[PDB]
Amino acid sequence: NITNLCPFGEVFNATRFASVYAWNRKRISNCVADYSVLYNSASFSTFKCYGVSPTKLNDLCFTNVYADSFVIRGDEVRQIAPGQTGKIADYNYKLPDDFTGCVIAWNSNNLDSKVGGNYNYLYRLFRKSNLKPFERDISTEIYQAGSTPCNGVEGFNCYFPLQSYGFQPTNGVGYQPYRVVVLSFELLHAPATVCGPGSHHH
Amino acid sequence: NFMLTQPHSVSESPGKTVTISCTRSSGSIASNYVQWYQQRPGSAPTTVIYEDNQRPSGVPDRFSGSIDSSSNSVSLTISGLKTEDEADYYCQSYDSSNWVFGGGTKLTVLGQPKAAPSVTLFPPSSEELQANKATLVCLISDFYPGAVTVAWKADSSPVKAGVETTTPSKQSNNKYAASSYLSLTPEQWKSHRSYSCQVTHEGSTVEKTVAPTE
Amino acid sequence: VQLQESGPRLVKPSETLSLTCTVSGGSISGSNYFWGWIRQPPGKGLEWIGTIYYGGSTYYNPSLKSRVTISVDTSENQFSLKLSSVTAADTAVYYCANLAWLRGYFDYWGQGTLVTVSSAS
Ligand SMILES: *[C@@H]1O[C@H](CO)[C@@H](O[C@@H]2O[C@H](CO)[C@@H](O)[C@H](O)[C@H]2NC(C)=O)[C@H](O)[C@H]1NC(C)=O
Repeated sequence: NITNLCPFGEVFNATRFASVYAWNRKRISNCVADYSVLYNSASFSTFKCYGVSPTKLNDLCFTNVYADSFVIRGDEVRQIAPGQTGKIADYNYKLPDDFTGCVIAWNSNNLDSKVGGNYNYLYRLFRKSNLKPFERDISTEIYQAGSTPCNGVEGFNCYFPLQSYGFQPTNGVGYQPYRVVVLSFELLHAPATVCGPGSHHH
Repeated sequence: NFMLTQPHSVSESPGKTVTISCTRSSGSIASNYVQWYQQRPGSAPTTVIYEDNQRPSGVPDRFSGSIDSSSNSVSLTISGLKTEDEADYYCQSYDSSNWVFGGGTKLTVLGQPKAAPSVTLFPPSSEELQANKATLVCLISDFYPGAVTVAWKADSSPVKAGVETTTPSKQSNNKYAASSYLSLTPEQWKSHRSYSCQVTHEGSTVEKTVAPTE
Repeated sequence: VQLQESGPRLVKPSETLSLTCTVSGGSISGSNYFWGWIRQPPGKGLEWIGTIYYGGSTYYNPSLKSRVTISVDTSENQFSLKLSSVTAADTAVYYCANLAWLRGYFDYWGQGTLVTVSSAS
Protein backbone atom coordinates (compact mmCIF):
# COMPACT_ATOMS: atom_id res chain seq x y z
CA ASN A 1 0.00 0.00 0.00
CA ILE A 2 3.08 2.22 -0.29
CA THR A 3 5.30 2.49 -3.37
CA ASN A 4 6.59 6.05 -3.85
CA LEU A 5 10.23 6.68 -2.96
CA CYS A 6 11.17 9.23 -0.32
CA PRO A 7 12.34 12.56 -1.85
CA PHE A 8 15.83 12.65 -0.37
CA GLY A 9 16.95 14.22 -3.65
CA GLU A 10 14.88 17.34 -2.97
CA VAL A 11 17.11 18.03 0.07
CA PHE A 12 20.60 16.93 -0.99
CA ASN A 13 20.28 18.17 -4.58
CA ALA A 14 18.47 21.36 -3.54
CA THR A 15 19.66 24.40 -5.48
CA ARG A 16 20.30 26.50 -2.37
CA PHE A 17 20.66 25.64 1.31
CA ALA A 18 19.19 27.85 4.02
CA SER A 19 21.51 29.55 6.49
CA VAL A 20 22.69 27.54 9.47
CA TYR A 21 21.02 29.75 12.08
CA ALA A 22 17.71 29.54 10.18
CA TRP A 23 18.18 25.86 9.43
CA ASN A 24 15.54 24.45 7.10
CA ARG A 25 13.65 21.34 8.24
CA LYS A 26 11.58 19.11 5.94
CA ARG A 27 9.13 16.47 7.15
CA ILE A 28 9.09 13.14 5.30
CA SER A 29 6.33 10.54 5.52
CA ASN A 30 4.34 8.06 3.41
CA CYS A 31 7.19 6.84 1.21
CA VAL A 32 9.76 4.07 0.84
CA ALA A 33 13.20 5.28 1.94
CA ASP A 34 16.25 3.84 0.15
CA TYR A 35 18.99 4.94 2.53
CA SER A 36 21.60 2.99 0.52
CA VAL A 37 21.74 5.95 -1.88
CA LEU A 38 23.15 7.97 1.05
CA TYR A 39 25.27 5.70 3.27
CA ASN A 40 27.15 4.31 0.24
CA SER A 41 28.05 7.53 -1.61
CA ALA A 42 31.73 8.45 -1.36
CA SER A 43 31.13 12.18 -1.91
CA PHE A 44 30.13 12.69 1.74
CA SER A 45 33.06 13.85 3.86
CA THR A 46 31.28 13.01 7.14
CA PHE A 47 28.66 10.28 7.57
CA LYS A 48 27.89 9.23 11.16
CA CYS A 49 24.57 7.76 12.27
CA TYR A 50 24.00 8.31 16.00
CA GLY A 51 21.69 5.91 17.83
CA VAL A 52 20.75 3.71 14.85
CA SER A 53 22.33 0.89 12.90
CA PRO A 54 23.63 2.59 9.73
CA THR A 55 23.49 -0.57 7.60
CA LYS A 56 20.18 -1.93 8.95
CA LEU A 57 18.33 1.29 8.03
CA ASN A 58 16.64 -0.46 5.08
CA ASP A 59 14.83 -2.77 7.54
CA LEU A 60 13.20 -0.15 9.79
CA CYS A 61 9.84 1.59 9.62
CA PHE A 62 9.45 4.98 11.29
CA THR A 63 6.54 7.26 12.12
CA ASN A 64 8.25 10.33 10.64
CA VAL A 65 11.72 11.25 9.41
CA TYR A 66 12.89 14.87 9.56
CA ALA A 67 15.70 16.24 7.38
CA ASP A 68 17.50 19.43 8.40
CA SER A 69 19.77 21.13 5.86
CA PHE A 70 22.27 23.98 6.28
CA VAL A 71 25.90 24.93 5.63
CA ILE A 72 28.84 25.65 7.95
CA ARG A 73 32.62 25.76 7.65
CA GLY A 74 34.80 22.69 7.97
CA ASP A 75 36.03 23.15 11.54
CA GLU A 76 32.42 23.61 12.74
CA VAL A 77 31.20 20.28 11.33
CA ARG A 78 32.41 18.57 14.52
CA GLN A 79 29.77 20.59 16.40
CA ILE A 80 26.92 18.80 14.56
CA ALA A 81 26.88 15.84 16.96
CA PRO A 82 25.32 14.90 20.32
CA GLY A 83 27.10 16.58 23.22
CA GLN A 84 29.16 19.33 21.60
CA THR A 85 30.11 22.92 22.38
CA GLY A 86 30.73 25.89 20.12
CA LYS A 87 29.04 28.81 18.38
CA ILE A 88 26.98 26.47 16.19
CA ALA A 89 26.03 23.90 18.84
CA ASP A 90 25.33 26.40 21.62
CA TYR A 91 23.69 29.21 19.63
CA ASN A 92 22.82 28.01 16.10
CA TYR A 93 21.88 24.31 15.97
CA LYS A 94 21.89 21.95 18.96
CA LEU A 95 21.45 18.18 18.79
CA PRO A 96 20.20 16.38 21.92
CA ASP A 97 22.41 14.01 23.87
CA ASP A 98 20.15 11.13 22.74
CA PHE A 99 19.91 12.11 19.07
CA THR A 100 18.58 9.21 16.99
CA GLY A 101 19.58 9.68 13.36
CA CYS A 102 22.40 10.36 10.92
CA VAL A 103 24.66 13.38 10.38
CA ILE A 104 25.73 13.93 6.77
CA ALA A 105 28.12 16.59 5.47
CA TRP A 106 30.07 17.26 2.29
CA ASN A 107 32.27 20.03 0.90
CA SER A 108 30.50 22.67 -1.20
CA ASN A 109 33.31 25.11 -1.98
CA ASN A 110 32.45 25.02 -5.70
CA LEU A 111 28.77 25.83 -4.98
CA ASP A 112 28.39 28.20 -2.01
CA SER A 113 31.64 30.18 -2.46
CA LYS A 114 31.42 32.95 -5.05
CA VAL A 115 34.43 34.82 -6.40
CA GLY A 116 35.48 37.48 -3.90
CA GLY A 117 33.34 36.34 -0.97
CA ASN A 118 29.82 35.01 -0.41
CA TYR A 119 28.05 37.01 2.31
CA ASN A 120 24.61 35.47 1.69
CA TYR A 121 25.37 32.80 4.31
CA LEU A 122 25.13 33.93 7.94
CA TYR A 123 25.43 32.43 11.41
CA ARG A 124 24.74 33.60 14.95
CA LEU A 125 27.73 34.75 17.01
CA PHE A 126 26.10 36.14 20.18
CA ARG A 127 23.06 34.89 22.07
CA LYS A 128 21.59 35.29 25.54
CA SER A 129 21.65 31.60 26.52
CA ASN A 130 22.53 28.29 24.90
CA LEU A 131 19.98 26.73 22.57
CA LYS A 132 17.83 23.89 23.81
CA PRO A 133 18.07 20.94 21.39
CA PHE A 134 16.21 21.43 18.10
CA GLU A 135 15.38 25.08 18.83
CA ARG A 136 15.29 27.46 15.84
CA ASP A 137 15.78 31.13 16.76
CA ILE A 138 15.59 33.99 14.26
CA SER A 139 15.52 37.10 16.47
CA THR A 140 17.97 39.67 15.07
CA GLU A 141 17.69 41.97 18.09
CA ILE A 142 20.81 43.82 19.25
CA TYR A 143 22.68 41.62 21.72
CA GLN A 144 23.54 43.43 24.95
CA ALA A 145 26.85 42.25 26.42
CA GLY A 146 27.16 45.00 29.05
CA SER A 147 25.21 46.71 31.81
CA THR A 148 24.18 49.61 29.54
CA PRO A 149 21.01 49.09 27.45
CA CYS A 150 21.16 49.18 23.67
CA ASN A 151 19.16 50.84 20.90
CA GLY A 152 21.11 50.55 17.67
CA VAL A 153 24.35 48.69 17.06
CA GLU A 154 26.49 51.72 17.88
CA GLY A 155 28.36 51.88 21.17
CA PHE A 156 30.25 49.06 22.86
CA ASN A 157 28.50 46.00 24.33
CA CYS A 158 25.88 46.28 21.55
CA TYR A 159 26.44 43.96 18.58
CA PHE A 160 24.41 42.59 15.70
CA PRO A 161 23.83 38.92 16.58
CA LEU A 162 24.18 37.37 13.11
CA GLN A 163 27.64 37.04 11.58
CA SER A 164 28.20 36.48 7.86
CA TYR A 165 30.69 34.04 6.38
CA GLY A 166 33.41 35.15 3.97
CA PHE A 167 33.28 32.12 1.68
CA GLN A 168 35.83 32.52 -1.13
CA PRO A 169 37.28 29.77 -3.36
CA THR A 170 40.74 30.71 -2.04
CA ASN A 171 39.92 30.13 1.64
CA GLY A 172 41.47 27.27 3.56
CA VAL A 173 39.65 23.96 3.79
CA GLY A 174 38.94 24.58 7.47
CA TYR A 175 37.12 27.80 6.53
CA GLN A 176 35.35 26.41 3.40
CA PRO A 177 31.57 25.83 3.22
CA TYR A 178 30.26 22.35 3.99
CA ARG A 179 26.64 21.48 3.22
CA VAL A 180 25.16 19.49 6.11
CA VAL A 181 22.04 17.30 6.16
CA VAL A 182 20.75 15.82 9.43
CA LEU A 183 18.19 13.00 9.39
CA SER A 184 15.97 12.67 12.48
CA PHE A 185 14.29 9.30 13.03
CA GLU A 186 11.03 9.45 15.01
CA LEU A 187 8.95 6.46 16.11
CA LEU A 188 5.66 6.95 17.96
CA HIS A 189 2.46 5.09 18.82
CA ALA A 190 1.29 5.95 15.32
CA PRO A 191 1.29 4.42 11.82
CA ALA A 192 4.92 3.94 10.83
CA THR A 193 5.09 5.20 7.25
CA VAL A 194 8.80 5.79 6.49
CA CYS A 195 10.03 2.26 5.82
CA GLY A 196 13.06 0.82 4.11
CA PRO A 197 12.87 -1.50 1.11
CA GLY A 198 13.08 -4.71 3.12
CA SER A 199 10.89 -3.68 6.06
CA HIS A 200 8.52 -5.65 8.30
CA HIS A 201 5.16 -3.97 7.60
CA HIS A 202 5.45 -4.94 3.92
CA ASN B 1 45.28 11.03 2.35
CA PHE B 2 45.60 10.33 6.08
CA MET B 3 47.05 7.67 8.38
CA LEU B 4 46.28 5.96 11.68
CA THR B 5 48.88 5.53 14.44
CA GLN B 6 48.90 2.76 17.05
CA PRO B 7 51.26 2.15 19.98
CA HIS B 8 54.18 -0.22 19.60
CA SER B 9 53.10 -2.69 22.29
CA VAL B 10 51.10 -2.99 25.51
CA SER B 11 51.13 -5.42 28.42
CA GLU B 12 48.98 -6.16 31.47
CA SER B 13 48.16 -8.94 33.92
CA PRO B 14 45.23 -11.36 33.52
CA GLY B 15 41.85 -9.96 34.51
CA LYS B 16 43.13 -6.38 34.25
CA THR B 17 42.15 -3.56 31.86
CA VAL B 18 44.24 -2.29 28.94
CA THR B 19 43.72 0.52 26.43
CA ILE B 20 44.98 0.95 22.85
CA SER B 21 44.78 4.32 21.10
CA CYS B 22 44.36 4.92 17.35
CA THR B 23 45.75 8.36 16.51
CA ARG B 24 44.86 10.02 13.20
CA SER B 25 47.60 12.00 11.47
CA SER B 26 45.46 14.15 9.14
CA GLY B 27 41.89 15.35 9.51
CA SER B 28 39.23 14.90 12.17
CA ILE B 29 38.94 11.35 13.51
CA ALA B 30 35.21 11.97 14.10
CA SER B 31 34.59 12.36 10.36
CA ASN B 32 33.78 8.67 9.84
CA TYR B 33 33.64 5.47 11.88
CA VAL B 34 36.78 3.76 13.18
CA GLN B 35 36.94 -0.01 13.61
CA TRP B 36 39.13 -2.53 15.42
CA TYR B 37 40.33 -5.99 14.38
CA GLN B 38 41.79 -8.87 16.41
CA GLN B 39 44.28 -11.07 14.54
CA ARG B 40 45.53 -14.12 16.43
CA PRO B 41 48.92 -15.70 15.57
CA GLY B 42 48.68 -17.04 12.02
CA SER B 43 44.93 -16.90 11.48
CA ALA B 44 42.82 -14.16 9.87
CA PRO B 45 41.71 -10.96 11.62
CA THR B 46 38.27 -10.59 13.16
CA THR B 47 36.19 -7.53 14.00
CA VAL B 48 35.92 -6.83 17.74
CA ILE B 49 34.67 -3.22 17.78
CA TYR B 50 33.06 -1.33 14.90
CA GLU B 51 31.36 2.08 14.62
CA ASP B 52 33.87 3.24 17.27
CA ASN B 53 31.92 1.53 20.06
CA GLN B 54 29.86 -1.39 18.70
CA ARG B 55 30.43 -5.11 19.22
CA PRO B 56 28.94 -7.76 16.92
CA SER B 57 26.95 -10.54 18.56
CA GLY B 58 29.52 -13.18 19.46
CA VAL B 59 32.23 -10.84 20.75
CA PRO B 60 32.54 -10.70 24.56
CA ASP B 61 31.29 -7.48 26.14
CA ARG B 62 34.70 -7.16 27.82
CA PHE B 63 35.84 -5.13 24.80
CA SER B 64 34.80 -1.49 24.46
CA GLY B 65 35.71 1.55 22.40
CA SER B 66 35.59 5.24 23.30
CA ILE B 67 36.62 8.58 21.79
CA ASP B 68 39.32 11.08 22.79
CA SER B 69 38.29 14.35 21.16
CA SER B 70 41.35 16.45 22.01
CA SER B 71 44.05 13.97 20.95
CA ASN B 72 42.23 13.25 17.64
CA SER B 73 42.06 9.54 18.38
CA VAL B 74 39.79 6.71 19.48
CA SER B 75 40.70 4.05 22.03
CA LEU B 76 39.96 0.34 22.47
CA THR B 77 39.49 -0.84 26.06
CA ILE B 78 39.71 -4.51 27.08
CA SER B 79 38.50 -5.21 30.61
CA GLY B 80 38.97 -8.58 32.28
CA LEU B 81 42.08 -9.55 30.33
CA LYS B 82 42.42 -13.23 29.42
CA THR B 83 45.37 -15.07 27.91
CA GLU B 84 43.27 -15.90 24.83
CA ASP B 85 43.17 -12.18 23.97
CA GLU B 86 46.97 -12.16 23.49
CA ALA B 87 47.17 -11.23 19.80
CA ASP B 88 47.68 -8.30 17.43
CA TYR B 89 45.13 -5.50 17.11
CA TYR B 90 44.61 -3.07 14.23
CA CYS B 91 42.38 -0.04 13.77
CA GLN B 92 40.77 0.89 10.45
CA SER B 93 38.96 3.98 9.18
CA TYR B 94 37.63 5.41 5.92
CA ASP B 95 38.08 9.03 4.78
CA SER B 96 35.93 9.77 1.71
CA SER B 97 38.14 7.80 -0.69
CA ASN B 98 40.35 5.27 1.13
CA TRP B 99 40.25 2.48 3.68
CA VAL B 100 43.31 2.87 5.92
CA PHE B 101 44.54 0.48 8.61
CA GLY B 102 46.81 1.29 11.53
CA GLY B 103 50.32 0.15 12.32
CA GLY B 104 49.32 -2.48 14.88
CA THR B 105 49.64 -3.28 18.56
CA LYS B 106 51.31 -6.33 20.12
CA LEU B 107 49.25 -7.27 23.18
CA THR B 108 51.13 -9.39 25.73
CA VAL B 109 49.44 -10.98 28.74
CA LEU B 110 51.76 -11.04 31.75
CA GLY B 111 52.10 -13.67 34.47
CA GLN B 112 51.05 -16.55 30.69
CA PRO B 113 52.46 -19.33 32.89
CA LYS B 114 56.22 -19.58 32.48
CA ALA B 115 57.72 -23.08 32.36
CA ALA B 116 60.49 -25.23 30.88
CA PRO B 117 60.28 -26.49 27.27
CA SER B 118 59.84 -30.01 25.91
CA VAL B 119 62.47 -31.67 23.72
CA THR B 120 62.18 -34.55 21.24
CA LEU B 121 65.03 -36.03 19.18
CA PHE B 122 64.53 -38.27 16.15
CA PRO B 123 66.85 -40.85 14.60
CA PRO B 124 67.35 -40.26 10.87
CA SER B 125 65.50 -42.55 8.50
CA SER B 126 67.35 -45.12 6.41
CA GLU B 127 66.04 -43.75 3.10
CA GLU B 128 67.79 -40.44 3.76
CA LEU B 129 71.06 -42.28 4.43
CA GLN B 130 70.68 -43.72 0.92
CA ALA B 131 70.14 -40.12 -0.28
CA ASN B 132 73.68 -38.88 0.50
CA LYS B 133 72.41 -37.05 3.61
CA ALA B 134 71.60 -37.51 7.30
CA THR B 135 69.48 -35.30 9.56
CA LEU B 136 68.78 -35.36 13.30
CA VAL B 137 65.61 -33.39 14.06
CA CYS B 138 65.14 -31.72 17.45
CA LEU B 139 61.68 -30.30 18.23
CA ILE B 140 61.09 -27.73 20.99
CA SER B 141 57.68 -26.53 22.15
CA ASP B 142 55.55 -25.40 25.10
CA PHE B 143 57.77 -22.78 26.69
CA TYR B 144 57.55 -19.10 27.64
CA PRO B 145 59.30 -16.73 27.15
CA GLY B 146 60.08 -17.62 23.54
CA ALA B 147 63.84 -17.43 24.09
CA VAL B 148 65.96 -20.58 23.89
CA THR B 149 69.56 -21.53 23.13
CA VAL B 150 70.41 -24.88 21.55
CA ALA B 151 73.57 -26.99 21.53
CA TRP B 152 74.65 -30.22 19.86
CA LYS B 153 77.37 -32.75 20.66
CA ALA B 154 78.93 -35.96 19.36
CA ASP B 155 80.40 -38.59 21.70
CA SER B 156 80.25 -36.10 24.63
CA SER B 157 82.30 -33.51 22.68
CA PRO B 158 81.11 -30.29 20.95
CA VAL B 159 80.28 -30.99 17.29
CA LYS B 160 77.77 -28.52 15.80
CA ALA B 161 78.82 -28.13 12.16
CA GLY B 162 75.89 -28.08 9.75
CA VAL B 163 72.98 -27.09 12.00
CA GLU B 164 69.67 -25.49 11.00
CA THR B 165 67.47 -23.75 13.56
CA THR B 166 64.38 -21.54 13.30
CA THR B 167 63.76 -18.70 15.74
CA PRO B 168 60.85 -19.38 18.13
CA SER B 169 57.36 -18.23 17.15
CA LYS B 170 53.94 -18.59 18.73
CA GLN B 171 52.03 -21.82 18.13
CA SER B 172 48.27 -22.49 18.20
CA ASN B 173 48.33 -22.80 22.02
CA ASN B 174 49.31 -19.14 22.63
CA LYS B 175 52.71 -20.63 23.58
CA TYR B 176 56.05 -20.81 21.77
CA ALA B 177 57.78 -23.55 19.80
CA ALA B 178 60.80 -24.08 17.55
CA SER B 179 62.84 -26.75 15.80
CA SER B 180 66.55 -27.49 15.34
CA TYR B 181 68.32 -29.74 12.84
CA LEU B 182 71.74 -31.32 12.33
CA SER B 183 73.27 -32.01 8.92
CA LEU B 184 75.35 -35.17 8.47
CA THR B 185 76.27 -37.81 5.90
CA PRO B 186 75.49 -41.55 6.17
CA GLU B 187 79.14 -42.40 6.87
CA GLN B 188 79.64 -39.82 9.64
CA TRP B 189 76.22 -40.60 11.15
CA LYS B 190 77.06 -44.20 12.10
CA SER B 191 80.78 -43.57 12.68
CA HIS B 192 80.02 -41.77 15.96
CA ARG B 193 78.47 -43.45 18.99
CA SER B 194 75.63 -40.94 19.43
CA TYR B 195 74.67 -37.28 19.13
CA SER B 196 72.92 -34.87 21.49
CA CYS B 197 70.56 -31.88 21.34
CA GLN B 198 70.96 -29.65 24.41
CA VAL B 199 68.19 -27.10 25.03
CA THR B 200 68.68 -24.24 27.49
CA HIS B 201 65.75 -22.07 28.62
CA GLU B 202 66.24 -19.43 31.34
CA GLY B 203 69.28 -21.37 32.54
CA SER B 204 67.46 -24.72 32.69
CA THR B 205 68.98 -27.35 30.40
CA VAL B 206 67.49 -30.54 28.95
CA GLU B 207 69.12 -32.78 26.34
CA LYS B 208 68.27 -35.89 24.33
CA THR B 209 70.45 -38.58 22.76
CA VAL B 210 69.85 -41.01 19.89
CA ALA B 211 71.98 -43.82 18.47
CA PRO B 212 72.15 -45.42 14.98
CA THR B 213 70.53 -48.67 16.12
CA GLU B 214 69.42 -47.71 19.64
CA VAL C 1 30.88 -20.20 4.44
CA GLN C 2 31.37 -17.44 1.86
CA LEU C 3 34.97 -16.55 0.96
CA GLN C 4 38.15 -18.38 0.00
CA GLU C 5 41.22 -17.33 -1.96
CA SER C 6 42.85 -18.77 -5.08
CA GLY C 7 45.96 -20.87 -5.67
CA PRO C 8 48.50 -19.08 -7.91
CA ARG C 9 50.97 -18.47 -5.09
CA LEU C 10 54.35 -18.27 -6.82
CA VAL C 11 54.99 -15.22 -9.01
CA LYS C 12 58.24 -14.31 -10.78
CA PRO C 13 59.51 -10.78 -10.03
CA SER C 14 58.99 -7.94 -12.54
CA GLU C 15 55.94 -9.89 -13.81
CA THR C 16 52.26 -9.73 -12.93
CA LEU C 17 50.06 -11.48 -10.38
CA SER C 18 46.47 -12.72 -10.45
CA LEU C 19 44.24 -13.90 -7.60
CA THR C 20 40.55 -14.77 -7.36
CA CYS C 21 38.17 -14.86 -4.38
CA THR C 22 35.21 -17.22 -4.76
CA VAL C 23 32.00 -16.33 -2.93
CA SER C 24 29.82 -19.30 -1.97
CA GLY C 25 26.32 -19.07 -0.53
CA GLY C 26 25.15 -15.70 -1.80
CA SER C 27 24.65 -13.93 -5.12
CA ILE C 28 27.30 -11.35 -5.95
CA SER C 29 24.69 -10.12 -8.44
CA GLY C 30 22.73 -9.22 -5.30
CA SER C 31 24.91 -6.16 -4.86
CA ASN C 32 24.57 -5.43 -1.14
CA TYR C 33 28.25 -5.78 -0.19
CA PHE C 34 31.63 -4.33 -1.04
CA TRP C 35 34.46 -6.73 -1.90
CA GLY C 36 37.98 -5.73 -0.86
CA TRP C 37 41.55 -7.02 -0.88
CA ILE C 38 43.98 -6.75 2.05
CA ARG C 39 47.61 -7.87 2.16
CA GLN C 40 50.34 -8.00 4.79
CA PRO C 41 54.04 -8.94 4.59
CA PRO C 42 55.25 -11.68 6.98
CA GLY C 43 55.02 -10.12 10.43
CA LYS C 44 53.84 -6.69 9.25
CA GLY C 45 50.70 -4.56 9.23
CA LEU C 46 47.61 -4.80 7.06
CA GLU C 47 47.36 -2.66 3.93
CA TRP C 48 44.21 -2.04 1.90
CA ILE C 49 44.49 -2.79 -1.81
CA GLY C 50 41.08 -2.02 -3.30
CA THR C 51 37.35 -2.60 -3.14
CA ILE C 52 34.68 -3.29 -5.76
CA TYR C 53 30.91 -2.90 -5.72
CA TYR C 54 29.01 -4.82 -8.40
CA GLY C 55 27.55 -1.50 -9.57
CA GLY C 56 30.93 -0.91 -11.24
CA SER C 57 32.40 1.68 -8.86
CA THR C 58 36.00 0.71 -8.08
CA TYR C 59 38.34 2.09 -5.42
CA TYR C 60 42.09 1.51 -5.48
CA ASN C 61 44.95 2.32 -3.14
CA PRO C 62 46.78 5.46 -4.36
CA SER C 63 50.17 3.75 -3.95
CA LEU C 64 48.93 0.96 -6.27
CA LYS C 65 46.62 2.74 -8.74
CA SER C 66 49.31 2.33 -11.42
CA ARG C 67 49.53 -1.47 -11.06
CA VAL C 68 46.24 -2.69 -9.50
CA THR C 69 42.93 -3.44 -11.21
CA ILE C 70 40.05 -5.39 -9.66
CA SER C 71 37.28 -7.10 -11.64
CA VAL C 72 34.29 -9.32 -10.87
CA ASP C 73 32.16 -11.73 -12.92
CA THR C 74 28.77 -13.19 -12.02
CA SER C 75 29.26 -16.06 -14.49
CA GLU C 76 31.31 -17.78 -11.77
CA ASN C 77 30.51 -15.51 -8.78
CA GLN C 78 34.00 -14.31 -7.88
CA PHE C 79 36.13 -11.17 -8.00
CA SER C 80 39.71 -11.06 -9.25
CA LEU C 81 42.83 -8.95 -8.62
CA LYS C 82 45.63 -7.86 -10.96
CA LEU C 83 48.99 -6.66 -9.60
CA SER C 84 51.23 -5.81 -12.55
CA SER C 85 54.99 -5.16 -12.43
CA VAL C 86 55.46 -6.98 -9.14
CA THR C 87 58.45 -6.10 -6.94
CA ALA C 88 60.20 -7.68 -3.96
CA ALA C 89 58.15 -5.65 -1.47
CA ASP C 90 54.89 -7.22 -2.71
CA THR C 91 55.64 -10.50 -0.89
CA ALA C 92 52.60 -10.71 1.38
CA VAL C 93 49.60 -12.79 2.44
CA TYR C 94 46.65 -11.46 0.43
CA TYR C 95 43.28 -11.59 2.20
CA CYS C 96 39.95 -10.99 0.47
CA ALA C 97 37.21 -9.75 2.80
CA ASN C 98 33.54 -8.82 2.56
CA LEU C 99 32.49 -5.28 3.44
CA ALA C 100 28.98 -4.49 4.66
CA TRP C 101 26.51 -2.03 3.12
CA LEU C 102 28.02 1.12 4.63
CA ARG C 103 31.71 1.89 4.18
CA GLY C 104 32.39 0.56 7.68
CA TYR C 105 33.77 -2.74 8.97
CA PHE C 106 34.71 -5.86 7.03
CA ASP C 107 32.20 -8.59 7.88
CA TYR C 108 33.35 -11.79 6.15
CA TRP C 109 37.08 -12.40 5.74
CA GLY C 110 38.92 -15.16 3.92
CA GLN C 111 41.98 -17.04 5.10
CA GLY C 112 44.50 -15.38 2.76
CA THR C 113 47.22 -16.84 0.56
CA LEU C 114 50.96 -16.15 0.67
CA VAL C 115 52.53 -14.99 -2.60
CA THR C 116 56.32 -14.81 -2.94
CA VAL C 117 58.44 -13.14 -5.61
CA SER C 118 61.75 -14.89 -6.26
CA SER C 119 63.58 -16.75 -9.02
CA ALA C 120 63.77 -20.56 -8.98
CA SER C 121 62.81 -22.03 -12.37
C1 LIG D 1 21.38 14.25 -7.37
O1 LIG D 1 21.91 14.39 -8.69
C2 LIG D 1 22.79 13.32 -9.07
C3 LIG D 1 23.36 13.68 -10.42
O2 LIG D 1 22.34 13.72 -11.42
C4 LIG D 1 22.03 12.00 -9.07
O3 LIG D 1 22.91 10.94 -9.41
C5 LIG D 1 22.33 10.21 -10.50
O4 LIG D 1 21.50 9.13 -10.03
C6 LIG D 1 20.86 8.39 -11.08
C7 LIG D 1 19.98 7.36 -10.41
O5 LIG D 1 20.70 6.61 -9.44
C8 LIG D 1 21.91 7.76 -11.99
O6 LIG D 1 21.26 7.11 -13.07
C9 LIG D 1 22.86 8.83 -12.53
O7 LIG D 1 23.91 8.23 -13.27
C10 LIG D 1 23.45 9.64 -11.38
N1 LIG D 1 24.30 10.71 -11.88
C11 LIG D 1 25.51 10.98 -11.37
C12 LIG D 1 26.25 12.11 -12.01
O8 LIG D 1 25.97 10.34 -10.43
C13 LIG D 1 21.41 11.76 -7.70
O9 LIG D 1 20.60 10.59 -7.73
C14 LIG D 1 20.57 12.96 -7.27
N2 LIG D 1 20.04 12.76 -5.93
C15 LIG D 1 20.79 12.62 -4.83
C16 LIG D 1 20.05 12.42 -3.55
O10 LIG D 1 22.02 12.65 -4.87
